[PDB]
Amino acid sequence: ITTRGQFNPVHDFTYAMERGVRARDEKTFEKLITNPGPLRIAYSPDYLDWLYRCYKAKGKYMDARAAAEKPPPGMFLRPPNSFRRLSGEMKRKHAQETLDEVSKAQGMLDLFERQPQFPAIHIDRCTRFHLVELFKEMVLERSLEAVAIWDKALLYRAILSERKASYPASFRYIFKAVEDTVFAHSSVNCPSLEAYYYFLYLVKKYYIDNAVEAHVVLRCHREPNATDLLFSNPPPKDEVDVRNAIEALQFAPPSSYPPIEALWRCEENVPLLEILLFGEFNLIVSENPFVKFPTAHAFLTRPYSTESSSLANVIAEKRGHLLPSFPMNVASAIDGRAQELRRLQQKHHRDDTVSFQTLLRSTHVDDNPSTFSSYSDWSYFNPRAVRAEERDRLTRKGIDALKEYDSATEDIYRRSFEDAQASNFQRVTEAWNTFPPYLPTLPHFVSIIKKDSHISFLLHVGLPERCSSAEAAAKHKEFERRIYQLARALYHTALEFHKETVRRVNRQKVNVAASLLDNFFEQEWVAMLRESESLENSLEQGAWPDKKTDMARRLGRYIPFARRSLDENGFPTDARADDYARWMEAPA
Amino acid sequence: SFRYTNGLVGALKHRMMLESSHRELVRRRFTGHCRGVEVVCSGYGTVLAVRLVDKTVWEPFYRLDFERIAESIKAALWDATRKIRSAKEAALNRSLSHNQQLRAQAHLEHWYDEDANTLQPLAFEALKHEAATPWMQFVQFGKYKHAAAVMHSEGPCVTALDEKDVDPTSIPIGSVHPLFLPALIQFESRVDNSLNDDAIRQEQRREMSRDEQLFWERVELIRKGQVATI
Amino acid sequence: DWATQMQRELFGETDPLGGQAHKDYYRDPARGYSPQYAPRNFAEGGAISYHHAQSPMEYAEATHRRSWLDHDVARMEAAFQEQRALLRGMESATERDELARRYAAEHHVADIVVENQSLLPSTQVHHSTSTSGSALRQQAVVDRFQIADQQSPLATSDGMGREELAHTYRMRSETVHNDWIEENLRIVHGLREKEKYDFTVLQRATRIPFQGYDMDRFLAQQKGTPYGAQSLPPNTASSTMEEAQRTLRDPTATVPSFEAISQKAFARNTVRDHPTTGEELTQEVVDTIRTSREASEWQREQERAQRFGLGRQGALVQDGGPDKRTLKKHVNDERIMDAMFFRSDAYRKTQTDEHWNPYMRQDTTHGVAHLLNNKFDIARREDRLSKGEQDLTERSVMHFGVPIQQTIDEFVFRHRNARGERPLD
Amino acid sequence: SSASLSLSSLPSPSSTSPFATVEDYMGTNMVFGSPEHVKDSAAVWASY
Amino acid sequence: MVYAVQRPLLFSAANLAKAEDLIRGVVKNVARPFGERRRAKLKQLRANHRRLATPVQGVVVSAVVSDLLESGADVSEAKKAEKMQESVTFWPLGARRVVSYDWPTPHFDALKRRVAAAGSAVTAQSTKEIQEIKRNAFVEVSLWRRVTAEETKQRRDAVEEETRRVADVVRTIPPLAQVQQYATSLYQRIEDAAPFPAATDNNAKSEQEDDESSWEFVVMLDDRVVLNANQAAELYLPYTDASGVPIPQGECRVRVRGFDVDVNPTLNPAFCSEAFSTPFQVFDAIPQLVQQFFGTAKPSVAEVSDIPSSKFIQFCAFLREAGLDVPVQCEFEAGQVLNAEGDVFMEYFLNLLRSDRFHRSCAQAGLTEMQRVIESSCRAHWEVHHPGANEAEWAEARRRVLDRAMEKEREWWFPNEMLDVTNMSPGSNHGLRLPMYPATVRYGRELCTLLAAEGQFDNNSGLSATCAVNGTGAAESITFSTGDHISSTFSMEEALAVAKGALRNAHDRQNTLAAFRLGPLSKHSQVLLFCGINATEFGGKYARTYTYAFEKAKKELAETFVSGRVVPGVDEDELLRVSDKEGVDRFASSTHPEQRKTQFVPRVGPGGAPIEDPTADQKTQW
Amino acid sequence: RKEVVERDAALMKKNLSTGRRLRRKVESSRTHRN
Amino acid sequence: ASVSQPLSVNFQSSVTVAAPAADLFRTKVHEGTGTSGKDPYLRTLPNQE
Amino acid sequence: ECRQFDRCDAIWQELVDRRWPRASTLTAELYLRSIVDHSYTPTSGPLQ
Repeated sequence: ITTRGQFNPVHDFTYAMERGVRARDEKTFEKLITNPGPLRIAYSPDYLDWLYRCYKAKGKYMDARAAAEKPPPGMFLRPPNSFRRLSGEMKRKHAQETLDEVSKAQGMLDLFERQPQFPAIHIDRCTRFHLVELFKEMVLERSLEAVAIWDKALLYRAILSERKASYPASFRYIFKAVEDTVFAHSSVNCPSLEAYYYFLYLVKKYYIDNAVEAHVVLRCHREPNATDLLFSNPPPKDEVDVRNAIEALQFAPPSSYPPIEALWRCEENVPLLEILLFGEFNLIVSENPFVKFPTAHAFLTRPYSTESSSLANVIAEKRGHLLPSFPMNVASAIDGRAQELRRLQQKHHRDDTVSFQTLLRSTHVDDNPSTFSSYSDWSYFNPRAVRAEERDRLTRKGIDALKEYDSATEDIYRRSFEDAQASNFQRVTEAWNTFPPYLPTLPHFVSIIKKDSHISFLLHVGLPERCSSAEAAAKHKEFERRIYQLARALYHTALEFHKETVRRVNRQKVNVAASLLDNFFEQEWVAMLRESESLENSLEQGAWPDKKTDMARRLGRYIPFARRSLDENGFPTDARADDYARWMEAPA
Repeated sequence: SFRYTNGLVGALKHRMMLESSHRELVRRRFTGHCRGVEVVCSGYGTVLAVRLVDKTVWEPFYRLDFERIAESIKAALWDATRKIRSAKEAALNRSLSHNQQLRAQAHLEHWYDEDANTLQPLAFEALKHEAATPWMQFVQFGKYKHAAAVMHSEGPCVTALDEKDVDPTSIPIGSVHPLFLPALIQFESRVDNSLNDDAIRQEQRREMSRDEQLFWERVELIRKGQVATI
Repeated sequence: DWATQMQRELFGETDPLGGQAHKDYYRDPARGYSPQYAPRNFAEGGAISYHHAQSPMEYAEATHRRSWLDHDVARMEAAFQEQRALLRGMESATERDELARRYAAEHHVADIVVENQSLLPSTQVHHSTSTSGSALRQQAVVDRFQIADQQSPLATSDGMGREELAHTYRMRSETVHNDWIEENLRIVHGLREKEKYDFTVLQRATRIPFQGYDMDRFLAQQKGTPYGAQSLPPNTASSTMEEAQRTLRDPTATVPSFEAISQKAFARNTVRDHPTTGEELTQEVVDTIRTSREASEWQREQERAQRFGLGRQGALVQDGGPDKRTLKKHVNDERIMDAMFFRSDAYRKTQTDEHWNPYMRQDTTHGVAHLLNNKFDIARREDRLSKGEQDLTERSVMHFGVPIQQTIDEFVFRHRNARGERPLD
Repeated sequence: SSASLSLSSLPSPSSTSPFATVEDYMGTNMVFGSPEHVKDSAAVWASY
Repeated sequence: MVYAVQRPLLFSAANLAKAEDLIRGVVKNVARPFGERRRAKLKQLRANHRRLATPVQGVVVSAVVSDLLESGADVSEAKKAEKMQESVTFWPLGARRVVSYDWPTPHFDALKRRVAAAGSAVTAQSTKEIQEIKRNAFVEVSLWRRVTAEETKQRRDAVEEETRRVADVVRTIPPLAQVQQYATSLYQRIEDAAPFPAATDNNAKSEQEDDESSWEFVVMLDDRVVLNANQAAELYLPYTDASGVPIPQGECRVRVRGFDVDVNPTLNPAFCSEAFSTPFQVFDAIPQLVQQFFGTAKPSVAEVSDIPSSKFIQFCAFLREAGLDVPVQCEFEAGQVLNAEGDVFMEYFLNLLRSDRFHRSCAQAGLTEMQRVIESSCRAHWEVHHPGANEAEWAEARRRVLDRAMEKEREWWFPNEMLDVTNMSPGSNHGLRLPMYPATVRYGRELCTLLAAEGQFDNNSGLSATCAVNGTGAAESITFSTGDHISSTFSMEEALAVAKGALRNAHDRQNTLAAFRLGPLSKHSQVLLFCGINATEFGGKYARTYTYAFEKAKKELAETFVSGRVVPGVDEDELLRVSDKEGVDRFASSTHPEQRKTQFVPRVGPGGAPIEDPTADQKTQW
Repeated sequence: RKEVVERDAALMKKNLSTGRRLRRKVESSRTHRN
Repeated sequence: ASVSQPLSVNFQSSVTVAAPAADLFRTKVHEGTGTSGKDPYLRTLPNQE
Repeated sequence: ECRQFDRCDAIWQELVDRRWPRASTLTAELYLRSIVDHSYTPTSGPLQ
């Protein structure tokens, strides 16, 4: 389980404390905490204190369990080696195993999304094999443009070389690689210096320091309208001075490029690739970019609605020439309405976003149950943001295991024994004490329509063979679609009948789905009944078995389901026509 | 009084008739016929055979087109299937109509919870009954006398069934309420399918003995309390 | 053009909105807290024109559909990785875009911007100025679930388990049975009768409405349907984002309490003073869950006790018998519950114990089933209700209505001769 | 596992039948209970 | 006393848990010979196909070329013909090697001409075309280890002591004889028919003398290999098969099944092109590696506990040197557990190395982990629909079968919470309650009766037919497939027979589908009722009520056949006998006319009728 | 039955107490997350 | 089509606001609840033909 | 069936008038059962 701003630890303190390593001192804990290979992580002091508290809790708890090894308020212990308690062990163990996976996967993904508590990814003893393996797994894996990666390849180098003063002695360990970078050797080995100089000229011009600006300028730097799109809230320097600067240190875009394979193949590009891992692992800092760039917003991410702020004639075009056009009261009326909407948007443009931030920051400043929170809903931009899906997968995956652990408390624990006797002393009866076999289920409500003679005939016999024509494939996916459309609406009503208005609204869903279905039916049935020009020939009798007369017309007058007064369970209303009409009136 | 036993009498009459319907729809065949096709199927939906007409007048109609051919095949097969389905529904609509106790316990949902998709004979439990061999088609159906007799030696479900097995006022408990067969087995006797009377009465009096000690513990205790507080 | 770049930001492994906060876009828990596009529609005013949820069962079913589709989404991402390989190996800009152009035309992602088709002008100008085509098509955000939501087999199940469904039916029928108890409580109090009597007392001033010369023309100018009477929504006071999000994001705070409490105690962790992780965190989370389950069933026992006055009042051994009690004027009570039940079902063997008397049996007040005794009865019942004819088992009780003359005579009697209505002659 | 082939052999009656799991709500087993399962059973039932 | 209270039900539960296992023993042995016949048959059928298509004569394993370059190794001709490693000699367990094949296949050429027509000018139409070229045929790498007859002889002894056990207990239990017969006949009906254009019988004098040591299935290395330009697939060997048992050392080779969907639909393993490479060994390397890189003694190769985290990166790079695969991510996750001296452990690093946390075969890694939950239901169902199968057949068809059961039987084999029992021993109170079951029987039945199955068939005369047949028997869609010649000209009843085999396989597949779909609930409801009798309406003491009521209902449905089936005596009014009137006068007084009340005061009905003591003049049965 | 409910109340209380921890802030650098 | 809502005049304050029509109530043949015109406090047209 | 027990009596007196065709005994049974079902048909609350 994760929220916007969660600490999921990448540690498995379990196995260290399983084998017996116990941490009490802070320096030993810190050496325990860090990875010694081609990945040297640093965690923010908030998560450092959080993680030391994690080790305190874990060490003291494994102490408690090892001290007990040598229940609910009213759920006891059965003897050991029972099948109940043993498979209860099993369910709890499987739950905790899968959830160690969930937590550590959450740790890894929070770490590699470039989250705040994980402020620095180092690569110290990183052999070129690891450089290329991390590149093709986080940049040549995460990227979409082989030209844009070659853009980043020298844009990031420009930024780091420009601010080689702003990184501590610790981050100085990219500088050797940044400075031994090869330029203008041969064609497909490395890109020239004209590219480096375009990217350095732009960084000197736009004061680019953090990856939140690196990406937005990578998205607006090759558009011709870079002028207004990158137009910073503090406007940048002029070309006529940044150009004498770049000339003292020694614009049009660099198109001449090596292959992108040159970057991860070249034995020379590798100090240029430490830079590329470095700008994505390090250099990436949380800082909102579109207070600085007010125009790259609408292109980078989607625009605002109210920031874009003859409607009658637009609508007359939409409604076409077949409806008589809006006369000279209603044209002005629609126009006044539209201008008023535009005005109210003009008013509630900026306040909307500001209050949206503060609404989503209340549940963040509260040490409180997370009601409004998300997986990634900062008030800033992280272009390395893992999707909601690559989080929700393991989210639900851990949620079900949480249910499974919840489940494993009846196996390992028992109520009192004469309490159990008293429970059994009231025998469960199908006559009175049993819950009804019809269940408000989506299968039950697909079955009622599948119980139909008419729907079943139009799906099996009626609608033509789905396996011959591809148009039959879509026409049958549409039959199943509307059948299921009614099915889920009936399912929802079934579930939420007692709810005074929710029942009525889901009954509206029912009436809309079933109206679509019965219109479908009254046309896709007279279609199958118009397929009788195959049999209206001089095979005048064809003695017994005709399909329409009456293998298909025998089934009689059809009952549409927008009208079929169906009750709560999915069977016709025991209540009368009046009562059911009132019960199922509009939410209006 | 005895509303429990009365509703139980009713539910057992209902289920007796429904199992009579089960084996009645077993001991028969059903036939669909939509264009030239004669699809004979079991009581469990298995296709027994697919024939044409003796004079085959639909032959100027099929000319072999294969499209109308498959159409009419599936159409007559569905015809035989809906035959079976409406027969399983009718064998239920008769039972509920002629049950005097399920009609005194007036409910609409009675006519609706059971349908040919849920009454005992079903088309996906077909194989384990049809492709069963004599002894097992005796023991499924709960005929252990005949099962022992055959042990002392397609879809052929019609082997084990005879007209005595379709009179519901004879078929035993495990088959009458199959939702509870593994729990009524312990009162299903082995030699004869009749009720295991020693089983039922012995179980009852074991539970009655137990409850008697339970009761006298409580008289002892509540009297101790009456003496203590009074 | 729009779907082209939409698919282009799909193909990326980046967040289609970078995860940064955006106002016009919602994080719908149904979609899994995905960036759903939902501007505020100020033709209504302030209301964020979004699916405002109404019950956590839509969250339950969105999670189930999501797990069911997740298989397809792994396939989508598998194909998307090679398509991005192609989009990378392409060096030409316009053809590099052309690929995703035709591939979105293939994955049919142009039909997922749900455009409005309502040729009524009022709702047309409602939608097409805030949520227009040039708004949705332009600003749309598509996740890696929407393309599988086109190409996928249809579901036939739900995310509800066995204990879940049993408990949910427990809640639904306990609430309906309680409400039933309540509307019969206002009956045994006589409050529905006071409601009806107030009806006719209020009827003592209501003038007969003037229904216009050409009564169809009257109603026509009423609905605004003749040419030149077209009507717009009355512009109501437009509230702020502050109230729009509080009325939409809390309905989604009524997501099922398992998901809710599990996420919520978990988000108490990292910011708590005793923040753990692992088993010692899973245990506390499921522990809060179990305690809430028990205490909530407890609180609903108590709301039953209050709503129907259940529970003994005073002491048990009051010097005047154990059951000593007081009845309050129009206040629900436990003796009253016991009494309206002992009054209806006194020695009931079944609901039709007194259905021996004919004019006791035929009564169709609390339903019609008991008089539909065979399948033909209910068959003609439903065919008749489909064709709309007055239900034939409905006519089993003869309800001689109220005579037009009685209603008119009563009206004249209340209104003291309809002096305003007679003809001046 | 590649490490815990023996450390994964849990005491579990190898069956598909769920009748190798019959026991009371005390999880005790006097018939077909393991030698130590019946031990646990005698101990806890004797103690109650 | 508790032993004796527990005996009556626990002795019977023991009888049951014994007899269920006996039946499993019977059926598990009688399922074998059908598997044996299918195996030899589908081997004959492969001897039949190899005489039509162009096979892979050369399947060649090589070590992976250094995917990197040198400081001056340009893009021009980094594929020179010297470093090519024309074959191999070995492949340690945790190693990566690139496998290639000989395939002059028409689709390979439709790939090659388009790959060599245009180069650096890659266009959208070229890519959209070339992906469909690479999509009509796939290559299946299989790494099989040899086996000497010394293991086959003990295996013979293993299956023969099973047969002796089963035939002793079948001799003892006469039920088990008919059970053996029905299981054989059931398997004979269910078997997915393979009447093919039969092949050339192995002539007794031209025999392939393979009695020394045959080839043997352990692990498939990849299932769906795509067409490449280099004609290659960089496969790594999973430490432990998808079975839990690690792969011990032993000689192996790669057989590449060439599947051409242009000639092979439905992926029958008889219609494909197979191969055989150089025989080579595989082994474990880590015990020898921790030794070579540390200089520790020969017997105490388990002495090494934690990895000093300064020589440990060189440890991994010397792993890569000596010939294995070492991922940085595996290394990094190991690097979250450190020693008191900061050192990564051996028991954690090696665990992740030999595990499927990160790097697996693309065969399992292609199958969704969502499907790695259902590979316990799809597997067993397919092991019924294909009798007595080994792991060989199962792995070969794993991908296609799981894919089809996801694409067209999705709800069938997806997990359903109402319909799964995620624990075996505690479900008997956990999952299925005493009131909640008779809605679960109905729920399962409604699920299966909503659902259907696809089933195909062919008489092998030129026409096949496939059906979507439901749990009702009525079909949804039938297809006659006359993809054979124009001279087919099937008869009327012959077409009906093609369709009849189609319908029959569709119905039988649906039966086995649904049987597995609803097995577990049936089984655990069985124990819940079979030993929860002490809580049911008809158990313990109230069984002498439920059975008595079943007898009264027997007698009463007897009387409906006499009285014509109208509502019989509601208050026992059609009975001639008062002693046989089981309904009595439940009133405080009988001679007092006031005290006959159901409530405290005499009630009246519509209009005021005295309703407590109904007289026969107000009562009508109308 | 009435003391188990007090135990459950104690459990939920020890869960929802959630005393606060102190949160530190780090000086921002336009280039690195200090 | 009106409510029992209270208006501060001595006539319309005598009618207490009635909690709405019961959601799932099975009402009689002659009496409705009074939410609409088609569902009035006393249905007027008979069920005769 | 439609409980039109006014049209029932209308056609019964129609037939007493037109003694052609003669009313079969089934028709007499029909009408009498109509009148008895109708005389059991119960009125409303304001009439009861």
